[PDB]
Amino acid sequence: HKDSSMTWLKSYADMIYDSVKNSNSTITPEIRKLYLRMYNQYMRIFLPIEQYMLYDNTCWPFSEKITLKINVRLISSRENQPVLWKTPIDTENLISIVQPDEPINKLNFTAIPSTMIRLNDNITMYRAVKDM
Amino acid sequence: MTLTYWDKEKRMTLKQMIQQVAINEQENELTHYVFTTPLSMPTFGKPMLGYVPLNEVATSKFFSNVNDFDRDNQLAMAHFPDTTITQAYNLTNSIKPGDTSLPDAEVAALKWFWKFFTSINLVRQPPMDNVMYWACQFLSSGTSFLPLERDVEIVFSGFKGSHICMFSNLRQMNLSPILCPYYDLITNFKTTTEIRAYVDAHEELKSLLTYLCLCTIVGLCDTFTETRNMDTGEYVWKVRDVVSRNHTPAQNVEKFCYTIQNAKYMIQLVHVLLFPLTDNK
Repeated sequence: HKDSSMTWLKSYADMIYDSVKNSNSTITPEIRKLYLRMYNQYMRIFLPIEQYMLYDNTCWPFSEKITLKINVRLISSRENQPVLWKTPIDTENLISIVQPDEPINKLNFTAIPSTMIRLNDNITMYRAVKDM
Repeated sequence: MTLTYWDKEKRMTLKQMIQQVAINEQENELTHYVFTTPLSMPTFGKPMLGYVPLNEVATSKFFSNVNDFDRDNQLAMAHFPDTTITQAYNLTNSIKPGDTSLPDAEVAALKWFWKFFTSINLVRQPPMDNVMYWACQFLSSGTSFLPLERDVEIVFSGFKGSHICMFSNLRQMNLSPILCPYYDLITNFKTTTEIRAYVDAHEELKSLLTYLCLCTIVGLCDTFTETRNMDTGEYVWKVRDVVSRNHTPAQNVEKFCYTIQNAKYMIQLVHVLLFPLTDNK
């Protein structure tokens, strides 16, 4: 399903300096030290706690049992078939509609064409021939 | 007694060692390196016989970045265990005017050391980030050799600033009948514990090699700046983040325009004189 995957990688690699250099971040906060190390060393290879058990001795004498992964679990789409969402009713928290200074919000928005995903008006009226 | 550190004004190397500041910073570089047997790599079948000096023109020619005249095997008279040394520390194979040689242990130690220094560009010395790590390790934690867990900056204040003259009154400084008993201790198979006791006690060589590792890092770093407090003759000069932003020697011709093979000399130096402090092979 090759894709914006690499572009997404590069974007998220960029969207951390706005977090690891400035304050007010999800750095929580030690990821700073770990990420600064990883960015400043170039020599060590950082292996999660599993792989280190296998990388024994005969390579780069520069490594470390890294841990404390960043928590971002992203889903993967199936084949070209589309995706459906089942917007919920149960929750514990809320999200804001238009900025906390104003009433009614209006998202004047574009539209899709008809040469894209079409519109069928054919109403399926029959199963097997008996129903006729 | 070691040398009056000159500035146009005398010194005793002790004021000039308590003159500085070594202050740490953020970004713990949890990157504890490991030592290494210092790769003596001695060999060649073409020596220079005669009276080769071994103290002052020796140390100057080798570590003062003076003429890079190929500075080769001339020390190769450090193999051949039957050579001798005359008290002025002239290494020879024929003591001419009835002059006397030193006792044995002294000879063994001195030959050991210069033997380690013989033939650089055939030595396979380790990359320099690690040697910077060990140097700052020593001069920060002391002779205990705990890993850094941080990073360090060095700053000097008030010198009639002449770091070139620092390197100079190095050029004029003797060391052999200062570090002889130390390598003597390492020759007859003592152990880390007692030699650490020794270096703690005597403290004449402690100050010396503190200064020496300091000078080599300030000569091989590149995060270096200087300034003169223009109200008096007093330079403050700093070197910032010594171990993270340095991977090769320097060429900024504003601080100390340092060549190459003498730089690998210097790293061999700090390697081979910090060797006996640390743990096993």
